Amino acid sequence: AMAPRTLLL
Amino acid sequence: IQKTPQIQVYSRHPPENGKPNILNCYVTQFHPPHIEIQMLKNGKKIPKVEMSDMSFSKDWSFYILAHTEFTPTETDTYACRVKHASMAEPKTVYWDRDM
Amino acid sequence: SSHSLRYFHTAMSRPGLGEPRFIVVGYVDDTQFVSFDSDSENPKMEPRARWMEQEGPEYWERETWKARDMGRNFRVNLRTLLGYYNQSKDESHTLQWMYGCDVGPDGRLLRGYCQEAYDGQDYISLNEDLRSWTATDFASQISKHKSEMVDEAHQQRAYLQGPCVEWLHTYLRLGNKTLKRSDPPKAHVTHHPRSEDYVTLRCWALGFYPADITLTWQLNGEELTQDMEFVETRPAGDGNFQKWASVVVPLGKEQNYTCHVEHEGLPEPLTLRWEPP
Ligand code: NA
Ligand code: NA
Ligand code: NA
Ligand code: NA
Ligand code: NA
Ligand code: NA
Repeated sequence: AMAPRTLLL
Repeated sequence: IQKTPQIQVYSRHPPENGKPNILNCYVTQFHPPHIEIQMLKNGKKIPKVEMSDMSFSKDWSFYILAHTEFTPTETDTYACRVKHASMAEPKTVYWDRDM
Repeated sequence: SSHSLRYFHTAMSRPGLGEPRFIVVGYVDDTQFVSFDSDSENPKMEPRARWMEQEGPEYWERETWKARDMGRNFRVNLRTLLGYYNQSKDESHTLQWMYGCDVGPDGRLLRGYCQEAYDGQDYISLNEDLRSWTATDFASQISKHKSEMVDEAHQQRAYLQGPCVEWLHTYLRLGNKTLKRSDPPKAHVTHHPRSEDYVTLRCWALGFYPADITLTWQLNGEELTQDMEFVETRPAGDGNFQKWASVVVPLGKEQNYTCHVEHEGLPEPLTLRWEPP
């Protein structure tokens, strides 16, 4: 399953 | 910023004249991801060419598998034509049954 | 005897068309198992392997929701970077994210990965310690600072050490027949007269999995490392892989050359020569 959140750049 | 696509044109199964098979166009090592891929039979655009999802390599460059049903014969010609920002004109690569 | 779970995310802005397209593909080892593409009407996370149909509705709905929301954040990120760099909307721009875990034979984490690229170049990367970031330019320094402020490393590290590993173990179980199949290559040598004096011997490796293979040519036991031509290993389209390797040899001397094949599914290596009759 995917990462729970992504980076906010 | 820009990398030039490499192309391989090849059948899924060993080619037998008259027998149904799948023609693959494997297009790799390109950037940006926008690309146009056409598969040709005797110079004519083949409708119903499925693209298998755009993934990427360790250098971030993209790869994709275009594929269509085909039935090779002794004289028919098959090709893959690719249009991409890194190239001035489209590159056409003809299917060679020994490759 | 390791395995990996990996996700590949791409947002690509399309000047003139609508919002940026967002694409996700997920892999267990060399097998694509899930995908998402925002150009689909009513886009959902989809199985790309038959055995993923064993995951029930709640899995698909939660992964779809995460993907959709992630696509939105990639869009925000694309706008943010346009602003950092003062770039034109007349050009398209691309944001890519790769992350994943490798696990060893014991099922323990060998390493975690989490890294992004903007327009095909490294932007920011989670270091191997899973605790610190490597930035590249001063735009990515800003991004690094923001991730340090929300302790982003802690969130990514926790995922990579826990759920990434556990889900990899789960998918390996659900897809074990496919994923552990070790299909050896079916190999043969073909013969293509080249110029009356010379011929091409092409050694074929077909229908194999995983992709890692060695396909080499020798002249009387000498490895032809300077002479052999070969293609990149390539998908058959059915989950298996293909490769060939070739040499140009004197006509009438074909017997002196051997093709050699190594692969996980071969308990012993193959040695082949061209068979005339
Ligand atoms: Na991101
Ligand atoms: Na992708
Ligand atoms: Na493996
Ligand atoms: Na879209
Ligand atoms: Na991550
Ligand atoms: Na596998």
